Amino acid sequence: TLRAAVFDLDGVLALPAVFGVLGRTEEALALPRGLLNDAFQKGGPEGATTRLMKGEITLSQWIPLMEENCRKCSETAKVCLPKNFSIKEIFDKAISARKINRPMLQAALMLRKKGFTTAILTNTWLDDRAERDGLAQLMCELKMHFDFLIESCQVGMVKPEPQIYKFLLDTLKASPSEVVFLDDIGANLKPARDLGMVTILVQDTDTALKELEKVTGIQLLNTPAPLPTSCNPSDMSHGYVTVKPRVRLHFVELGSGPAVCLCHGFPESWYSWRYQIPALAQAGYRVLAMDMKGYGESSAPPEIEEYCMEVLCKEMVTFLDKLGLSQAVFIGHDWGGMLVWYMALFYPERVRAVASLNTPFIPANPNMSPLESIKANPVFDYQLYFQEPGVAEAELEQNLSRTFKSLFRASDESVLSMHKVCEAGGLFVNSPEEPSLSRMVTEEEIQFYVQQFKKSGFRGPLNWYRNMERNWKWACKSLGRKILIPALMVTAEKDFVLVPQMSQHMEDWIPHLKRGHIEDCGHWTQMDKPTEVNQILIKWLDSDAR
Amino acid sequence: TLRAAVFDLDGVLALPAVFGVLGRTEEALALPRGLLNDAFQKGGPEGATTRLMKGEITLSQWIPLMEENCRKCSETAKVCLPKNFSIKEIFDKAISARKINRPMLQAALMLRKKGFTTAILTNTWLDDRAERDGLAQLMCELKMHFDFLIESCQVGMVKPEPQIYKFLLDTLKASPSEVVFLDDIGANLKPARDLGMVTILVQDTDTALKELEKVTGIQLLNTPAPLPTSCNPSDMSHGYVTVKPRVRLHFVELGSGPAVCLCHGFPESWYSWRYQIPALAQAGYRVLAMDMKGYGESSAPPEIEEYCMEVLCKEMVTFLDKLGLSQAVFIGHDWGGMLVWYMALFYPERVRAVASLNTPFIPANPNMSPLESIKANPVFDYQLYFQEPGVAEAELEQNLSRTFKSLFRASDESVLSMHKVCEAGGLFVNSPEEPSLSRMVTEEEIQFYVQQFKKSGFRGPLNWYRNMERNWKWACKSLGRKILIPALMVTAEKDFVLVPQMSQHMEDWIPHLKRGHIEDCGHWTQMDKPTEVNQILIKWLDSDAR
Ligand SMILES: NC1Cc2ccccc2C1
Ligand SMILES: NC1Cc2ccccc2C1
Repeated sequence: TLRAAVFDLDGVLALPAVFGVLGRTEEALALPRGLLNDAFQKGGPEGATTRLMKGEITLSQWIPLMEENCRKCSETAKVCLPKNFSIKEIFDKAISARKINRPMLQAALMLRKKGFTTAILTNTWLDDRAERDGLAQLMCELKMHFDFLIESCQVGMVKPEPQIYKFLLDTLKASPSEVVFLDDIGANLKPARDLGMVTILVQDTDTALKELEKVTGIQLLNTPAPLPTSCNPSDMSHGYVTVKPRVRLHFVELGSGPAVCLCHGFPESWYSWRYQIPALAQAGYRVLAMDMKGYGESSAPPEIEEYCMEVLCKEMVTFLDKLGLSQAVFIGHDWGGMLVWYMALFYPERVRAVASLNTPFIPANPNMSPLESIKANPVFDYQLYFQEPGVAEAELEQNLSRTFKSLFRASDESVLSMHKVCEAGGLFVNSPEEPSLSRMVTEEEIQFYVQQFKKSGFRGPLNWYRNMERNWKWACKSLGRKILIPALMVTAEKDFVLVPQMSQHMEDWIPHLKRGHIEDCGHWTQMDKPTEVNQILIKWLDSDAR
Repeated sequence: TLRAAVFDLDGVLALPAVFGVLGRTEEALALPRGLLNDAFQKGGPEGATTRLMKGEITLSQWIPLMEENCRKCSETAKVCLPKNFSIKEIFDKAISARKINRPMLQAALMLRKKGFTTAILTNTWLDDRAERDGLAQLMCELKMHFDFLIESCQVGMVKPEPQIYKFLLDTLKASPSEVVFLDDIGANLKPARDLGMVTILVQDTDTALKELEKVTGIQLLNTPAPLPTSCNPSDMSHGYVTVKPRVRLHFVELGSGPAVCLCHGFPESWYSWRYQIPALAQAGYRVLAMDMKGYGESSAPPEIEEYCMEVLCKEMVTFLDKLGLSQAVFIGHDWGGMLVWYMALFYPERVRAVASLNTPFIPANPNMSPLESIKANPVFDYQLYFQEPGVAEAELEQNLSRTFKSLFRASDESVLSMHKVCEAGGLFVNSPEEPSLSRMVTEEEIQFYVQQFKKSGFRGPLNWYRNMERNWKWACKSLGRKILIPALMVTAEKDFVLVPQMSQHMEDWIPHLKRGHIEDCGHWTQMDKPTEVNQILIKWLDSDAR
């Protein structure tokens, strides 16, 4: 009965195998078959390659030792190497060409999700090349998905030596019979087999996965498209910035590169961006996912005036000042989308680029009171119910689990009406006391929002809706301006409050506006269609932000 | 009696004035005197320039309006503009050429240090140019040094209008007589003078500073070289990463760009880097100043084994993994310097570059026990006193203020002997109960270290010295390796424990080693000679790390 899956890196989790390159170089350079291959394995266990794999020497120290072996292999071969020969250049591009074998990674991910203990067992080196970051990035990406990474150069043991297998079994705390081991090199499979471990010779991925699926009884081949990597809150870097004596802002941070500031809506969390954070960090960005003022670990003062847009924007500017950031890309959703257009309008120097999900940019009407403007739309009637302090708080704070389960639902799952909510006397009047769990969220994810909202409740979050008149007056100062920095508007087909049609006149204010559109997507864009959101944002960031 | 100083940006805090460029362009392009100057001020209070300065329009919207004014000014002038004319290009380079007037900033800094309320009052615009980051960086740098920044485009008022002066006085909470106002434009000084404010017409900096010094009675001209900008702990972004169930690491973060990880020694803090953090962030780096395991807000487990170098290095690798950093530059001092060479030796793929202050890289002696190696040097006798658990803790924890005041001293201020400390029965045996305050630290800075050390005491910090045998065995695995990634060794002339001579054979292990040397510098390099440390690190980072 299996409970652990072990994978090799070269030829299994990463393709093409760096090993394959030596045979490819020989035939491309019309050299005798296996010559470069011989130089690589010369001296066997006391040879330069074994010393490299054991961590006795670095890759840079090894390069001249392999080069010498190439000369010695030619003396015996009675053939000559051509002029511009560089072992460094061959390995540099071999390593650079090697990419993650995505279907093998997905299978490993699927096995772990079903309760397996996963590990990478690899014969590798200490890379001190000027170009080492490429592989550091690859190892960094792959390792986060496994319980253990066992590298020969760190443990001082190599495959096929039997001690590394006993080391692996001890690390796994599993009997050989409980372990499936996958490798592309027959010689390295043999010692695992002798212990009674299930082994898979990996030639082509599909056959290897077919063998893996047969032997584990779990579906890995032809499975539905997986969700992007999500965030485990306790594994994140948590940051805290005091923006003013009584206001502290909390954020989660991941990656290196240009600063990307994520701004959630109502009633959300930094966690609402869980599917974007790893994807954007992997795409070459430094993600700062905020807990907006009034939410989670951020300060939640009681006063309504603490939540007017001008104050919220000034605080986000102070946040950049204190982190030493001259700019950041601002990406918002719902209330965050509103703040984000206003950041672009009042602080264009601090905004590298601006993107919004669902929230359009609609310029304030100088001739219509914000309350009259709410009158113009039946969808925005819930905003009038939010005006009276205490009313909405009482209903939303009464049962937290019910609140989030009722709100966080895909377009076709809605148990709630946004109409005559004031007439009905609440947004949970027509709703069950025990809502069913939406296909968008696990029970664990709902419970995270519940624990977050237990600290400050809905007062601070509801206060964002309580400054309509102040926001309107402030916005009227920008009526002569245009947004001329890079901008993206992402519309969601099934958002029945923030409808795509509301964005139609945006090009009059943002002439160079870029667009994105998501079909079959409700209000909760980030969790509804994460794969699509990531694809649109990454593509726009690489073209307009970078 | 003065208590506030107000400065203009253009022509006062930033030079050359963007205004100066329009007269320079005219004579370089042989255009009629004042023509470009006329186009800039056209329509006066209802003109495009006033609308720009009030925040009614952005800089990008303004560019075509100024261009039109240049054509209208030519119709009347009866002269023609030449082919390749761009107002954008003229302003782009004018803004780009404009740099901080360092002596004016130092005077403002000196006035604030003496208790003055400082502010910047400027007529500026909303910059939405593709090149806006340049000015964002300049504003970001300047603003942190003042109590207030009042920008015309944010307040919707402009100089010379009287309302901005009443707005300034109200912001300052000061009577005009208590305020000195400096400006390069006579027309903008006049309304401040009418209120009874002390005014300075700024032509050349020296005369303006001469007038300022005379009127305030504080020395600003010919003053000794100021210390670099330090850190106010409550104004920093504080980060927390869980590296393992019982271990959390704390760090302070500032800036954007390549990751620079700062590793303090014994018995220090992230705060030991207070003079480097703002300087390195300003130089284009993302600074991560650590609280090493056992210190400040970082976890301090009691077990000795939790502090062996292998465990400490693995945790720093996990720290990078959790922040999503494939690499960082590692800069260490004392015990941090030791960890930093070991990070380079065991994880070269994760280390972009390595630098050490005072701490040399000395390879473990396979033939000598670490205790015998300590025997070989009288300077390292204090390490034997640190071996017995409880002894050093009791002496160091007895009086915290005495501990730091006695330890943190410049080369010629020492009140302590590092010899026969075990024979004497402590390192505070020959020391006063009330040590004098060293010229290196303020009373406030000592009190910061006192409050930090009150949380966990000296057990965790002393445990770094308690794994000599484990460290020696681990280090022996690297005896065949060389450090071939970019490296910097900075020696301190007056460090009587970590003497420069100890670094002499480092080139045998690190052939491409770069060096730095600081004269008249004790053990506490960072606070002893901050200006020099910053200069050496910035120069090396720009050449080898970037
Ligand atoms: N349209 C008004 C409503 C609102 C909310 C936030 C910021 C500006 C404005 C203007
Ligand atoms: N020289 C030994 C003392 C020490 C301290 C830390 C890491 C390695 C070693 C080797």
